[PDB]
Amino acid sequence: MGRILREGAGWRLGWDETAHRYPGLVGTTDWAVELTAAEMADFCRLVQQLAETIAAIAPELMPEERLQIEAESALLWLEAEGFADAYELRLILASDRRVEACWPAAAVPALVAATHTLKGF
Amino acid sequence: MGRILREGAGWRLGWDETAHRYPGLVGTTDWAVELTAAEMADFCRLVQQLAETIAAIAPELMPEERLQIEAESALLWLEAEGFADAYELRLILASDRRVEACWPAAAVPALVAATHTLKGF
Repeated sequence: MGRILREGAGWRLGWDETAHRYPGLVGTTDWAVELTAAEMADFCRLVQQLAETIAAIAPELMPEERLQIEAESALLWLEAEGFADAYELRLILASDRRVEACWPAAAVPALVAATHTLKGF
Repeated sequence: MGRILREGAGWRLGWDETAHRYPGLVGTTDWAVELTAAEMADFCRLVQQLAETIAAIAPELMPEERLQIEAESALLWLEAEGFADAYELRLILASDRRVEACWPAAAVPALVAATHTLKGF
């Protein structure tokens, strides 16, 4: 898997095999942050894990509580917050230059789908 | 100047003297990125430079062209785009983990004012 930039309404996911240290990229339309291979692997794994936990929640016309689920590794921390049919995703990187990121509910499903298009790792 | 976090509607600016490598912070309400001292010094200087160029433009009820001005150093690149009374600010860091950032026009004046409250450098 060579050099792909994916993008949509409010999100970006990129990968460059040739990059010596920072081959990954995640972002909204307006912000973006570079990631190491280890972090991009973790980003996908944990984003997909959270999405799947949430999708496994039985549906409800109007749930009483907002959901707040988190998954983390040594390299990053992720949090879903909102409702099963509309939740935000927050990211905080642990290493080197730290960055805090956030995707509105509107953008999340396309981003999650985008992470499956990195079929290596 | 010790440990200050400033924040307002759509922006954050922070400084921690005690931090060994990344004492600076700039962000919107939802995204944030850490900066080295050299980069925070550059961020302020260049943001204030752009703001002042723009404020020195004679006013017009409805200008024919959108403005696009940039200032850069070895460490970062900044760009104002829009109109003198309402312009966006974009940032791209050059070193280490690179980050692309952007502040909507609404947030810019308070952020610019915030950079003057780092009266050392």
